[PDB]
Amino acid sequence: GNRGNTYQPSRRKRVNRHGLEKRLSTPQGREVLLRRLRKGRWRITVDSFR
Amino acid sequence: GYQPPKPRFPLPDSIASIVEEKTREHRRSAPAPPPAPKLEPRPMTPTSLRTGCIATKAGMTQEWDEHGVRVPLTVLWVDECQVVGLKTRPVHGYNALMLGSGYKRQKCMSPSEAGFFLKAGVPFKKLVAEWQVSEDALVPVGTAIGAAHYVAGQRVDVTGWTKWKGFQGVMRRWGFKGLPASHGVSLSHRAPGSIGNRQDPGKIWKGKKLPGCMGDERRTVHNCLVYKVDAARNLVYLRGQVPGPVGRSVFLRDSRLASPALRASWGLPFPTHVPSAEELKAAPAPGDVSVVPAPDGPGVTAWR
Amino acid sequence: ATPKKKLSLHRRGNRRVWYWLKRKTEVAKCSYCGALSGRNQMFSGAAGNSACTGQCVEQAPTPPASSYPAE
Amino acid sequence: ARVRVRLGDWNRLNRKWQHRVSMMKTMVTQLLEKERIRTTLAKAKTLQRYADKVITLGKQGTREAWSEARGIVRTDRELHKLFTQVALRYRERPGGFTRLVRAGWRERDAAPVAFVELVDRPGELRPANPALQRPNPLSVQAWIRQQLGQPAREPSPLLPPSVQQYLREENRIQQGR
RNA sequence: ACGUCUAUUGGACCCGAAACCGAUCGAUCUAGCGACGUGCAGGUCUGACUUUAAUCAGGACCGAACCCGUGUCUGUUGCAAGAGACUGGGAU
RNA sequence: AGUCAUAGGUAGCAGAACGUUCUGGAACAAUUACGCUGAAAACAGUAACAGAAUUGAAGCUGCUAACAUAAGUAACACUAAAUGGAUAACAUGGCCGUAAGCCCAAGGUUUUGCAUAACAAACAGUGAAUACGGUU
RNA sequence: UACCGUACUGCAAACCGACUCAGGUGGGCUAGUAUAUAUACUCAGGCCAUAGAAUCAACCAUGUUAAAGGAACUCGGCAAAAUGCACGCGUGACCUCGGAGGAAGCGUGGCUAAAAAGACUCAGCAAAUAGCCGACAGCGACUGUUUACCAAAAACACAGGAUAGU
RNA sequence: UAACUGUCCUAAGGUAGCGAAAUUCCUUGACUUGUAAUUGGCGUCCUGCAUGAAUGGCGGAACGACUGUCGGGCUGUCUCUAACAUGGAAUCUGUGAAUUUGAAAUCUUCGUGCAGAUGCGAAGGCGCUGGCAAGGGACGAAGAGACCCUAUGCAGCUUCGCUGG
RNA sequence: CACCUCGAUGUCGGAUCAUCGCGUCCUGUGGCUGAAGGAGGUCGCAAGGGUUGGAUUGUUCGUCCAUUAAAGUGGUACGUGAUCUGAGUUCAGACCGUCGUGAGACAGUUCGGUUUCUAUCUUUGUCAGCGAAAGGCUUGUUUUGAAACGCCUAUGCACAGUUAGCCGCUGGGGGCGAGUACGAAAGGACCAGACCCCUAUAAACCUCUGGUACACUUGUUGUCAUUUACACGGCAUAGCAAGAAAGCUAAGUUUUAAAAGGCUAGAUUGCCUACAUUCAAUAACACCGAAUGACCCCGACUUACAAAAAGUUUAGGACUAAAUUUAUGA
Ligand SMILES: [Mg+2]
Ligand SMILES: [Mg+2]
Ligand SMILES: [Mg+2]
Ligand SMILES: [Mg+2]
Ligand SMILES: [Mg+2]
Ligand SMILES: [Mg+2]
Ligand SMILES: [Mg+2]
Ligand SMILES: [Mg+2]
Ligand SMILES: [Mg+2]
Ligand SMILES: [Mg+2]
Ligand SMILES: [Mg+2]
Ligand SMILES: [Mg+2]
Ligand SMILES: [Mg+2]
Ligand SMILES: [Mg+2]
Ligand SMILES: [Mg+2]
Ligand SMILES: [Mg+2]
Ligand SMILES: [Mg+2]
Ligand SMILES: [Mg+2]
Ligand SMILES: [Mg+2]
Ligand SMILES: [Mg+2]
Ligand SMILES: [Mg+2]
Ligand SMILES: [Mg+2]
Ligand SMILES: [Mg+2]
Ligand SMILES: [Mg+2]
Ligand SMILES: [Mg+2]
Ligand SMILES: [Mg+2]
Ligand SMILES: [Mg+2]
Ligand SMILES: [Mg+2]
Ligand SMILES: [Mg+2]
Ligand SMILES: [Mg+2]
Ligand SMILES: [Mg+2]
Ligand SMILES: [Mg+2]
Ligand SMILES: [Mg+2]
Ligand SMILES: [Mg+2]
Ligand SMILES: [Mg+2]
Ligand SMILES: [Zn+2]
Repeated sequence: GNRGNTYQPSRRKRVNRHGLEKRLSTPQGREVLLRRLRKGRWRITVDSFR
Repeated sequence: GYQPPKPRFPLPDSIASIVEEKTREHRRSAPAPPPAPKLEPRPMTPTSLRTGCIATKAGMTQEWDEHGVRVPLTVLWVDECQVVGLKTRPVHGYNALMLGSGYKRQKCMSPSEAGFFLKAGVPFKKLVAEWQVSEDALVPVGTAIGAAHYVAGQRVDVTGWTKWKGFQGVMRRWGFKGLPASHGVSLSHRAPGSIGNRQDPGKIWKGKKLPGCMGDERRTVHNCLVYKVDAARNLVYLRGQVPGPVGRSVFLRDSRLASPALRASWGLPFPTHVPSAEELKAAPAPGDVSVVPAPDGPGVTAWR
Repeated sequence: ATPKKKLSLHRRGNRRVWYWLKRKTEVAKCSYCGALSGRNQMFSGAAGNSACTGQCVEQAPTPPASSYPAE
Repeated sequence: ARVRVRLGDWNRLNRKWQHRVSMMKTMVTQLLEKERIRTTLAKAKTLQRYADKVITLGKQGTREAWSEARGIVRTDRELHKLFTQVALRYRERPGGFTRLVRAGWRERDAAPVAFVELVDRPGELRPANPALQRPNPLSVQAWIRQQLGQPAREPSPLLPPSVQQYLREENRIQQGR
């Protein structure tokens, strides 16, 4: 068994885990977003776009 | 492959006059070289050494003796072997006969070596060698040393240069045994094994057997019999093997290993085979075959 | 199986003797076009020589032959 | 590991033997289609030996020779050329139908390169030598070839006058059956 | 009082743990569960149903797709931070 | 300014100095320096008197950066196989053919097309019209 | 009768592994000899670009053949070699009567014959694919599960049984 | 031999059926077979250092990539290796690392020495530099943890260690 | 004892290959012998080279199978993992027994359980490169101290000390000698001095006998091509099977004395019209070969009394020249 390939990509799972709405659904996710804002990150979440 | 040769300080502080006069009176007072030997048949002194021969290996063949046993016979050929140079005890430090064999054209030889043959008055040989000989065995320059120098039943010591095989490992060069083919041995089936013995020796010995380019080595086969001599065609028929490939020249001599000084009652002509009636002999022309001698030996099938 | 110290500039130069190339003692030069090559090799226009003017071969007359062209 | 050069045998050319024979068949077909091809020295020497074997097989002109060449030689446009133009061209030549001229090294791998071409053709690079050399009957060679059993072996036209008196006959035509 | 040297409290001459306590993020690797869907060539044996008949069962057998990794060899800054070859085990 | 006495040192203790950056005393390098030496050392050759220190480095398997050594060494061996003066269109030969062919999905997100070097990415290209997949 | 997808790649040089990584990656379609998607050659189609060039080093890896022997090698026949297939005969103990069992062991095979038969070959399961067999014990009833990266086992589980609580 | 009786602390001193056995120190247990030769198996026997109905005792069919042994066949495992095939290696061209490294211009033996010296002493040797090979040394390199000891050391686990609602 | 290495360093085995000492098992030998020579016991010298099988144990310990002349004991970090194994001494899983309240311990028995490293330089084997000269000739001579000529040796090349240094180094057994000298008698030698057989070890060779032989010959299966399912061709391990020559090789064939034999350097002596290109990229073919007054290579033809390595031949490549041969009787 060769390791190293733990990242199996999937857009549904990526948006459903680290998206905006699961971050906003819980209070501590909202303080995660708030300290992302206080640090000054250009990308707030993995699914943000314009 | 030489040491740094000579500092050679030139200034002698004017003692050079004494050394130059000493050298002039030293060369002029040395004895005149002894006359040309001019050899006819001579007596057999027991402690007397004979010359050798440069013979060419021509391959191996099959013959059966009158008793009915097959003998492995190699055949050698004497390629116009002559005496080219001579060394003796008064003018040189030793007493030797210089032999030449084969032939080469003038354009195929170096000018430094062709000059030696042109001064000697002999044809251009392809191989030059020498043998230590006794005082009564000095045969003059230009004398042929053919197959008739040797006799049937004589034992000779043939010297040859082995076949080239290239670089080989210790399995066939030194005959070492390796490691088993299938018992867990990892990549070491033809390894030499242990070479040193740890910190206490701390080094590999100066005579260690390790893989190398074996081949072209001067190996001598001692005490081999002579089964047949063809004097007209210069062929000698040794029994057994001769080191070297076919076409390479080998050296022959009377066997000093079997040396009781009697030469085992072999009928050896001492200076060489001094030929009587050298006239009436043809040059390379429409000649034919001649007669040969052979030894017999007793009781090859004495019992079962 | 590993160097124990660092090789010096003198020792490195001595070790690198096998890497050097021997100079060639002969060259075949075309007098016209100034080309240079070995004496056993064609170096005219059929081989690589963009400077060839054909003067390298000074005579080539062969008009007569007769055969069946297979068509 | 078997010794091929140094013990006269075929080159290996870095290939398995079936690939090697197929590559030589392709190259001999290419050599007779375009009469001068350029390749590396080892393939060039192997091509020269194979060309001598194939050209002699075409020179026999027999049905078994045609059958053997049919598998050896691929094109079929050039099987005709080998059996007709090449056979008539070298009908009296005792071997040596091909010359080799070295041409330097190639850019991709610095391999030595040789030009291999058929001799005795319009467009060759050196004048050929005649395959036969008519003998003077007043010289030593002719008398050695009379005392010893040697044929005359003179240069000849394609149909000599020794068949002219048979072919002139109107009763030896059979009308073409 | 200033200056210098010690002393105490502070991280207190500098660098270095294994740690302990909280509250963030992780079952896209992996373990279990849950919902929906899909797949299991070719044969062999046994039991049952119906037979003018294009049905079922066995944690059955041999064996591809597929899942796993027994032994040996290679590889050991390797092709690979666990792989390859040949034998293997399961395959309603 | 002549006689005497002392001067081996680790841990440690004491005394005298050199150098770096900045500041106060109005301003000590606008137009440079460059006779190559001097001093016991630290060093000096662009003040001096005082003061404030993130003030002196071969020595912490220290950190960062650059450059060597091994060394033009190892490697460029899983496979079908290439040849003709071209990674050729043509010809010859070979390999897979339940794949090494074809159609999609997930994922990637322009990786896709054009010039016998070239000045070409700066330019192009994805069309729902069969009741195609989704959205329900 | 709108909106979104439509290029290219998709067992891979374009995804997941730091790489142009020998690893991992789901579903579907398919021709002949022929007969199964196995095996050998081939159709449609695709490929022979990512180091090349010759040659006889030693040695290493992977194989072919080997006289006379044959486990004598070795901790241990480990590794190799060997049986390997369809039609017939046959076919032990022990046994939960199911099995052991394809037990063991011996015949018969391609090619021509509108056909009672034959030819010659050293060889006719002719090339490729398809079990080594038998006996004495030990442990575990069995099929399974187990330490991803040195242990797949006598360890775990299992149907069943006993006990205790409810 | 101790079957039945005599004794002492004592919950009680281990049944038909087991045993040098996964487990028995003596050990090559005496016994038969096994081989020409057997300390590792098989079947008996008893002298159980340190066996035994729920730590389940007594064996069985079938099953096992489990373990120890015997026969047949088979063959380079071997006696004892040889030739050949493919691919590396070796030659050339092109691309092109890393481990390691106080500085090196680094000989041998004996002695000495932080106790095994390329470097110190005595004696001797050595034109110089490489390619291709073999690895005895450089206490080769690769991990500041293989094992032992220590810490005001940690961590998890256990218990008739201590304290807690 | 704890002096040396815990910024971790293979030992308690054999497989291959070694070197040294002698406290000698044999072979070579001398004394005392309660010495019939044999066969023994010691004791004195001598380390040249020889000490083999395998069945059983993880055993280096040990036997006992039966052969030899014998089945030596040690230093070798009780030699030897940057050569090999890991069978046993370091773990991690599990079972059985002992001890323990238990986590656990056992040097008690068991089954299973990663051996990394591309050689810098120190050795060692072997194959190679570099280590220049021209000195003065008053030139022995010449004119138009410069130019070559003549000398001593300087390099190069060849043969190379009754010549340094170094390596290897010469093994045995049984017969014949001798049915023997001896010896009541059974029982049987010293001498190896030489001859005959074997067997090692070492060095070669392919002549024999075999093995292998992948562009050789024969037979054959499937399949794809095949306007003939005639011949030929591809693939299936060279598809398979059989038989082959060269070359290599051993299981084959020769030789293994005092000293023999090899390797490196070399006083000398002799010679010199020697800048080193081509014939295929690994001459190892080939320097003890050839380059056209050349059979060196390659091709062609013939050979079953070569199942193929020789013979003819300048056809092709090693270029080359004319006013008597595009040319050797190659
Ligand atoms: Mg897998
Ligand atoms: Mg990652
Ligand atoms: Mg390994
Ligand atoms: Mg090879
Ligand atoms: Mg093939
Ligand atoms: Mg104060
Ligand atoms: Mg989560
Ligand atoms: Mg399987
Ligand atoms: Mg099975
Ligand atoms: Mg002082
Ligand atoms: Mg003092
Ligand atoms: Mg100021
Ligand atoms: Mg500081
Ligand atoms: Mg290179
Ligand atoms: Mg091409
Ligand atoms: Mg997509
Ligand atoms: Mg794949
Ligand atoms: Mg990776
Ligand atoms: Mg890949
Ligand atoms: Mg195919
Ligand atoms: Mg390629
Ligand atoms: Mg046999
Ligand atoms: Mg078959
Ligand atoms: Mg099953
Ligand atoms: Mg199972
Ligand atoms: Mg290769
Ligand atoms: Mg010492
Ligand atoms: Mg060397
Ligand atoms: Mg080397
Ligand atoms: Mg404490
Ligand atoms: Mg022969
Ligand atoms: Mg042949
Ligand atoms: Mg094909
Ligand atoms: Mg060989
Ligand atoms: Mg010619
Ligand atoms: Zn030109």
